[PDB]
Amino acid sequence: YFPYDYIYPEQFSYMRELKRTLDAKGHGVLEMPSGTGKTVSLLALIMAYQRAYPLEVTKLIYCSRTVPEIEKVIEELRKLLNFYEKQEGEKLPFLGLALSSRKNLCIHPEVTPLRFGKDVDGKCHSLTASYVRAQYQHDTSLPHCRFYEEFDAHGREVPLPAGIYNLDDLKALGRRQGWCPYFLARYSILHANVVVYSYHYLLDPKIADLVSKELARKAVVVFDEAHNIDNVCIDSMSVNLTRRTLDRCQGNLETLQKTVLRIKETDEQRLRDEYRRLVEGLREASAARETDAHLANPVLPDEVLQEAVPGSIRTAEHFLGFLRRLLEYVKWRLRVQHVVQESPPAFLSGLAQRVCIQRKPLRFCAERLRSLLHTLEITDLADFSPLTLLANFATLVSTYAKGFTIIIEPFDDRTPTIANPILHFSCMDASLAIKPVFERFQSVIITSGTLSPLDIYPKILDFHPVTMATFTMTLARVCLCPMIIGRGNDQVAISSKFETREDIAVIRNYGNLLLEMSAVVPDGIVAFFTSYQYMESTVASWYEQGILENIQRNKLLFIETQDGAETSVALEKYQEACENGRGAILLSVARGKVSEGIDFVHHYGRAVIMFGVPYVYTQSRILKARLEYLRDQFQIRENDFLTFDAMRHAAQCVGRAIRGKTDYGLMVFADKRFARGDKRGKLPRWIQEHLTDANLNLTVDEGVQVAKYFLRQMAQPFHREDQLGLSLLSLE
Amino acid sequence: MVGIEYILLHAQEPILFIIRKQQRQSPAQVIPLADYYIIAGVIYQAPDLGSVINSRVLTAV
Amino acid sequence: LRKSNFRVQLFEDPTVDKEVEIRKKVLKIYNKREEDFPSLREYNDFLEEVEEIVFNLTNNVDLDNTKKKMEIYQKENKDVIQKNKLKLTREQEELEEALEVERQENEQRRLFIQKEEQLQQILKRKNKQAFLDELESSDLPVALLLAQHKDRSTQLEMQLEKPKPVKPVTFSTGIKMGQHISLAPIHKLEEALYEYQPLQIETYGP
Amino acid sequence: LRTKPDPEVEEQEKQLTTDAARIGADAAQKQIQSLNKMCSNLLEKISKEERES
Ligand code: SF4
Repeated sequence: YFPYDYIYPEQFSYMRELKRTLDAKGHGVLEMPSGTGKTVSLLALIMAYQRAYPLEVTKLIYCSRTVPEIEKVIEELRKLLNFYEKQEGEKLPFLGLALSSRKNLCIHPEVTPLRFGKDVDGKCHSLTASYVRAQYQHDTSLPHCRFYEEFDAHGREVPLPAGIYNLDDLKALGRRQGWCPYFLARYSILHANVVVYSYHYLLDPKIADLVSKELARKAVVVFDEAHNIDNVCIDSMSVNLTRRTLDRCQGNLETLQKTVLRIKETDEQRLRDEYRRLVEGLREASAARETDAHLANPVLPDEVLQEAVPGSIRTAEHFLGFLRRLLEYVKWRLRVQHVVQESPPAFLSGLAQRVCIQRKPLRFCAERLRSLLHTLEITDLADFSPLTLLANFATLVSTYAKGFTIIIEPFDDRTPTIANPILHFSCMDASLAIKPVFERFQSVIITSGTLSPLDIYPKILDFHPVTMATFTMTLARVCLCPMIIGRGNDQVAISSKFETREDIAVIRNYGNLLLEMSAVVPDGIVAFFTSYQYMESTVASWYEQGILENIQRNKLLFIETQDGAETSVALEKYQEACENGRGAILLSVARGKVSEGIDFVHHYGRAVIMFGVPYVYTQSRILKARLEYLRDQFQIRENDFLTFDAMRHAAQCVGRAIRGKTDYGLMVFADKRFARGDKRGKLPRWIQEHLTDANLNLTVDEGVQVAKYFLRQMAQPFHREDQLGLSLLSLE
Repeated sequence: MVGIEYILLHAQEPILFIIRKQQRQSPAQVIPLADYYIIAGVIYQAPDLGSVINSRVLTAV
Repeated sequence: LRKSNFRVQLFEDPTVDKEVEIRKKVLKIYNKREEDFPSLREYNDFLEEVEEIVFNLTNNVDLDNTKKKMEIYQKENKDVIQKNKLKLTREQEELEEALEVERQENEQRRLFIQKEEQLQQILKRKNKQAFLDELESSDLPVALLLAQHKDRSTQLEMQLEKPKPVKPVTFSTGIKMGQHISLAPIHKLEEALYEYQPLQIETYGP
Repeated sequence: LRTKPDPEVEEQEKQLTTDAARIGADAAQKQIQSLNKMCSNLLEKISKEERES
């Protein structure tokens, strides 16, 4: 049951956390210090619950947010697999399925090395179940999808795989025995005992990626770092719509008509046999691997699509419905570009004036979009991809709009002119994204190492039996140095009151507080800016005015790019440029997606400097409806979460460098807003012993010697740090 | 006990005292039936805006 | 052009003549068809009948008098028109009330915000001025601290209170009893004349 | 605020009630239907005769 050595008295602090949340079917919220193996804590009891079957049943789904750390989950549990294996004697059967679908896909050297995921998987599925489903037999057009054919033969066969694999395993096994990740995974979902994949993949309302069978008997799912659920769920149902998309769609309108015109009865009587079968008994014909290729369920919590074949009986008639839609939709676009308008169910009502038959052909469209292409089975998917966007949209507008939100954003965001207007359909109820989750599941446990206010689980608007505060001791001398700055000499203004471009007199001493941090602190630092143009504003005075003149002389600097390609470059450098004779401080952005998937080690990356209040500051009026609805839920929330949204991202970013429990961390706080907000947002285990013991308005020049005093002592021989042997009560 | 409850609606101290007839389905649920107004200690029933007009047009024509 | 037939529409592609003609004719005639078959739809075949003739006109087939002379001759045109009269009176009553409750509530909400602003401000402005006149020329029995602590502790629990006082919506009981407006009923019970029958006669005899 | 009319119209109403007491039910329905059909037929004949120009 892997105590395996001194475990820094925590597994016992989490032992009863399982036994309360699982034996009593507790939903459950865990605080966890960033300095704790996210699974060595959790899975060691979870895999212990896998062996300890209660009445009978113990499922496992797990998810996280980044596919390298997904494999890092897998990585040491293989020894945990091996650990008790020798100890309990023999070895029982196991499976953990890393199912990163859209990522690793085809071994074939022609399909494979085209860069993006979705379009190339469209080439794959167009080849498999659109070319070799339409043109079944053949020699050259059939090509060579041997791995899918191997799966079809293996469907009759019953193998038994080994343990949990990776995305590089099925790749090398593609030339050996594996029949490719997509289907070997379908056969392994049949008897899966543990699934790990992305937090995103489950939470796709666009294509409803139903992972298991809907079996809520004991559906046992585990959650780590589940911080920005809104930024998942609302963005999971967020619908962007380009004018350039529509005109391309306008161009393949009559393009598809030419396919209709050239086909007289060949694909048309193919429809006629089965469109009659659509009327007689309803059954999907694209339910092979095309169910996950097409919009599985845009609006999942519905009863059924009972009266399919909506007010539309023919195909060009159905095509005219989109002519009735799109051409009206640009009429619902182009005039509307003068005023931002937030009217979600009023739009569909005014649409009902314009659309002749509504609310059934709005909801029964995206399949009849697809199915009238399914009798074709011709059009390449990336060509058809901006169209599937559209029949997704009014389908979403058809069903869930009165609780949800329509926003129209034509004006200046990377367009200085009006050259690309856009609108968006957001949802608002991440609850209603996670209510079907909860109804499909048993009672499933969030763990977030950043979540200090427990009051934000009712921002998820849900119920909780178990929600406490995890308190761990530190006989490791001192876990960390949290250091709120508040300079008095250079007069702290670190919140953007006079904003990131309103004055540079604020900015005259962020270099000073950094270079001295650079001068003292060795061994690589990853700091967090607010945004890319903020970052662009950050270094804007830094070149022309004299700033780097000692900064490059002390360590070096790793610019992270708006483009993720060049952003991954310095990364290749930073893991190297620290581990050689160079400190090489990396420079980065909190809210940007450079802040996940890393888990910095004492090897490289052991200090973080705050820069400003880490709040949104960018997207207009996505607030107000989201604001007023929680004001329709709890009514004093303007002040409230608009603190915590910064805070939930802060230690999400900031509290990352410390792992194990001796790994160090210098998480200083250059901030103007600290009085309650930083204190509310910091962990109750972390405000208590460490944050502002007697160090609040710590001018950097004074705070210089703090880290000096910190490290020099803390780099002395560590004879023993909270050594546990046998069980001696202690009772916390 | 919710039901037929004649209740005073508006009152002028010397003479005017209007009474309303309500039929309650439940507490906080009121259905107005009719209005009887007392002028100078003389009780009349409030005429409907429309029965009065019908009779009036009939006599004139 | 018959009588200078021109029709302005503000969009990127109004050039689709087939589509503009389709929209006008289909909306007028086929909304009466929606109040003929989809009104009492058997299943999907009733809106499928409408769609058959919708397509049968958009192609400039000129088989329309064949259907115009059987258009309303089998059923009642007044029964058609009255449902058009029903739905239009329904929807205009429906849309205006939807427009009003979104006009009333948020304006009532922001005024409730506005008065709570006015609540917290002058409270703070006055209770510290009362505290000022209370801090001086006062008895303060035990020490100069007493009721000036007493007042320094009573005024924080007040912040919560008086929310109801800020908004009173004029008057709806004395001023005028015509503020009811939002009326409702639809009550049922169906329970009467129970156990009137008196025949419980039992026997094992003549 | 009065509604009750004068004795003249009230007397006319009592005469109307005696008239209601005569022909009634089946007879009344037959009379109404006959009057409507005959009036419609007369109006139709008049309109057709006018249609000449
Ligand atoms: S099925 Fe397996 S092999 Fe065939 S395309 Fe998709 S990956 Fe490439």
